[PDB]
Amino acid sequence: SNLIEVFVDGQSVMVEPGTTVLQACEKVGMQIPRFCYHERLSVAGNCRMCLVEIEKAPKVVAACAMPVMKGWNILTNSEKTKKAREGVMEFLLANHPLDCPICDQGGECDLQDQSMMFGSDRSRFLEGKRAVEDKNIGPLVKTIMTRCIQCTRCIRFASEIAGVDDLGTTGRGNDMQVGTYIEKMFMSELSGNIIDICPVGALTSKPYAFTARPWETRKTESIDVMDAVG
Amino acid sequence: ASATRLIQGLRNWASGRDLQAKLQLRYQEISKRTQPPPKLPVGPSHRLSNNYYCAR
Ligand code: SF4
Ligand code: SF4
Ligand code: FES
Repeated sequence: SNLIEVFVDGQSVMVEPGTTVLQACEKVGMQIPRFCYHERLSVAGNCRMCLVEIEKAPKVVAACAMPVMKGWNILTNSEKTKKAREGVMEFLLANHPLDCPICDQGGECDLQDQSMMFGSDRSRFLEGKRAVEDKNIGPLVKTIMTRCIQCTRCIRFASEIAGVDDLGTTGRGNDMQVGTYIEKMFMSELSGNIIDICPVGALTSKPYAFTARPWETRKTESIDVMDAVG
Repeated sequence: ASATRLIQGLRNWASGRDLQAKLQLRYQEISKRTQPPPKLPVGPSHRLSNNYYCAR
């Protein structure tokens, strides 16, 4: 009754039906390196970093959309799991420019943390690295689309919680500019939330843009004003 | 050096250790500065196609 067994690394736990692997791993304390998943949006199996090896399987399935069948045995830290993560991280750092000093998410990137704790160290790919022309999405959001890894998170963001539908994918192959084709200002309410949705330094704050760096600043608890919600 | 042999013999007679040979004041035995520029190796990495970091 409403309970399904998984052996997450040989550790048995009961899981609600219908849920997927990542919610079970956060139930047992694990994480999985993920990019395009987000805990407020839809699930769109695009990042490919979230892979995990299940026993008796020739492929390696993604841990976002796979439903939990009965009696799994999930190898989060197997051999080809780490091999696949090294491979996909090495793919992600081909078309991403050398803007780590001038970017706005120095301590607060996600590529950097995942590339340390799961990625390779010696690189390849001697020649290439496409460049993408930036847009002016609005005078409140600075936009350099070259740092965009096409992770398709702001699109689902808009199409669900904003409903505006001004940001779409344009192109194929390596050439997929994500943005607005018509150079219209993406301006609505909650548009300030998109600079934290963006998991890389591609959609960032305009008035903050080159004023600080996250490791110097200290955090402080507080409550919102100007609204009855807080 | 740059001294006569009389005081040199006095120095050798004050202590017999061949004072003219090792004089603790080097002249052109110093290896020359602004050397030819170096090339540096990479060790047991940087050879591709095997070296997963999962292995090492
Ligand atoms: S702009 Fe940011 S959130 Fe949108 S697809 Fe690119 S990396 Fe993802
Ligand atoms: S988004 Fe991350 S990887 Fe890209 S330049 Fe900024 S800090 Fe570096
Ligand atoms: S979360 Fe599974 S593909 Fe990105």
